[PDB]
Amino acid sequence: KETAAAKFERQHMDSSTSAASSSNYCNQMMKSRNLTKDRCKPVNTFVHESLADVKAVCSQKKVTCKNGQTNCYQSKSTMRITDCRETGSSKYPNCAYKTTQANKHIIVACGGKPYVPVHFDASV
Repeated sequence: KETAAAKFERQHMDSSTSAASSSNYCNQMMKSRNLTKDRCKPVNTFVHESLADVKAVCSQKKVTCKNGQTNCYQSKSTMRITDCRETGSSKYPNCAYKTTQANKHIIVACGGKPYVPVHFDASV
């Protein structure tokens, strides 16, 4: 039922908060977004910007993706993001993450019609 675009939103978009304060944001969010249900996703980034702002990135700087494709775009300015990295002591079913907040340019792959982000590639 879930499309590639809805999936990118569930995995990376948090337009509710602007900052990932509380070292427990990742622990909470990785679980609520269903990223720990079948395994502990080792790494994941959440973007604290409006949907409209992240969607606009597909019309910004075209750059190569990490895998070599060329359907990736880099955001004009930095954006508020949260890095979630599994800790050395995390173990499925009890995944545990370290929350890291930063302001970086994000790179995403876009596709479809409407043309929207469908994959989070990297942050620079």
